[PDB]
Amino acid sequence: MKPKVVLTHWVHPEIIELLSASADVIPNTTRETLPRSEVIARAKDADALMAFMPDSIDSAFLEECPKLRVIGAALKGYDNFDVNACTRHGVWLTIVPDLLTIPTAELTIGLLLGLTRHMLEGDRQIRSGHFQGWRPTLYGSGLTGKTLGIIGMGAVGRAIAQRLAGFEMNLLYCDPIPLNAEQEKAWHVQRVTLDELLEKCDYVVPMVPMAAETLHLIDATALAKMKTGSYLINACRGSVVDENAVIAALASGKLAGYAADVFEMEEWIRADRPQAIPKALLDNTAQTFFTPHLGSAVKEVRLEIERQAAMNIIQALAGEKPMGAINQP
Amino acid sequence: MKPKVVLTHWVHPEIIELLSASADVIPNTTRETLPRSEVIARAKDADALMAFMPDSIDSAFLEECPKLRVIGAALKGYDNFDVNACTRHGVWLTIVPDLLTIPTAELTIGLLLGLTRHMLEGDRQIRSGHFQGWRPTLYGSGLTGKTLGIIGMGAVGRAIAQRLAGFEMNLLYCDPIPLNAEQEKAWHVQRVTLDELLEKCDYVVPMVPMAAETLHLIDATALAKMKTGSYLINACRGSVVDENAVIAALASGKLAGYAADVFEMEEWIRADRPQAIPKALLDNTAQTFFTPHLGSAVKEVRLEIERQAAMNIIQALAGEKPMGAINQP
Repeated sequence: MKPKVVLTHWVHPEIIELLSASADVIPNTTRETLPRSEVIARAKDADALMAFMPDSIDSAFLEECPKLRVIGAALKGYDNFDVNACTRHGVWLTIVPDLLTIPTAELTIGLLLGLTRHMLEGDRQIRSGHFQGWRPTLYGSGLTGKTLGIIGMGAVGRAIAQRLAGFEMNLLYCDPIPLNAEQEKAWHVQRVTLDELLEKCDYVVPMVPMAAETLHLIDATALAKMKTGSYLINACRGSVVDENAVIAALASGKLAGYAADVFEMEEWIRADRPQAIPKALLDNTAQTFFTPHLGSAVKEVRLEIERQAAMNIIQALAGEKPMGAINQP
Repeated sequence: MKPKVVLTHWVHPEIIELLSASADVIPNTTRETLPRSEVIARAKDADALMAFMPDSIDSAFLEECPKLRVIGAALKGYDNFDVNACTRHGVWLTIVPDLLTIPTAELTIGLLLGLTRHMLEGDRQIRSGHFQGWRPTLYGSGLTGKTLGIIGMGAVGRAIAQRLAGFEMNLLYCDPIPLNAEQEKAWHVQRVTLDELLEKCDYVVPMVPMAAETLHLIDATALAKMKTGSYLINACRGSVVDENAVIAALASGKLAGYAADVFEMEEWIRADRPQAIPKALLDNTAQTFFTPHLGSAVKEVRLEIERQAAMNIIQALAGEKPMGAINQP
């Protein structure tokens, strides 16, 4: 008699028990992404679905699941959902706002420090067993007195600026919408154009929203404008950086380093899409620092994201209007 | 011509050029520490020596260098030098000011972020070639809302608190001498006793000033007072942490992780000293993050340390009292 809820990815045990009171839960007991054909097979008979980044909810999917009443996305964005198809199928579509902002900002700063201070090579030198004390090796670039530019001053850009404000750097940003005077003073951040940003910075951090004019914002033309010996940190999205232009800039000496949490191969919304991370990047351990999309990979934050998606599902199944709904079926 | 200067370790080419105007320079072209016998072979007819952390200047060394007039240490301390033997042999011994504060504070925060966000294991997964997109793995621990305590509040601890002030944490500290009230308010850092710090902190950062080093400040008793699942970050000095006690606390689950830039095996002035970093720490890549004494490994600080040591040698060779002298020959 109970409705069934399918969760496409692993969630904390507490979240399953929370949903259990009002629904029969079909969980993913592994840490892997199930093939789409297996997700659809489990959801065919489901009244609710918790969706994650690798899910692509199109009309084809909805047509296979005629009982669906709510998709609770454990996500802030909904680029992978055909919203109006959900509406036409009578399916609530809900999202979770804002929770990824701060952990993404903290990770971006972690990537900056790990890359500029050669910390990965440093750890490999320790694990080798040959550490016998200080050596004149792995001299990096410090933060204080340097110029860092944030391209895009949305929620994550503001979180980064607030955190770097204590580091005695020269902080620049560009955005079509300026911060107010109170914010610029509190964080000591100076508005410039994008061309000025690229001209002046030792460190360039893109954090722009998704748009057509965002594709390869950092291309060969942009890298040519940047300071020789600068560093680029990308925890925004794979499509904002031309990874092949980065490879060329690392080889020529234009870039001293590239760090990334995100990769072009992730974009399943694109046709000119690579299938792996370029080998020239994977091989270049001296100049790169990578993480596998860990921007929100904080246990406490993931639990609260799953909790919000679960509450949205419970609310919708109870005939309420879900707190994170973006449509109205 | 004319006086000869031996540099025991590699220095930036501009330092070579600076010394060359008044001296014939015998550089270490490698990033390795020379064996003692080779240093003596170079210095036997040198007028000046630039010394670094791995050097050890005793009476026996000086007896083999009858022309030596000055040893310029590229170091803020002089533990490794028999100062009175220098004096007796007519040799100036000079040091440089402490310039390590800010890059050590920056590295400590990099260690904290790298450790808590599983960034090394993340990089290993990217380089494995098997990344296929976001997955519910490598969930770490966040900063915002958590409690971090700095044990000791000297120059480096103040630098850390200033930088963490923007991270929306609960910052605690303990020190026999309080910060002034404007700093406690500006950084939102609260003074507690050591026992209260250990009890309340998710993150513990020993950073005692030079005047207050305690052997094994963090030992089995301290770790038993800490929160289960806490993290410990040591960029202060090898001797302040009982590494065998840390190994046991990682094994029991008391500590979720340990990161360090310094190691007990470095203490060449203590007698109960080990020769290698313990194997159980080196093997534990899941729960540790290590760097090979990189606290001040930033080009700008290394360059300034070398410059001041060279200027001291230049002054002493010209018959002046060098600015960084610690003795009177």
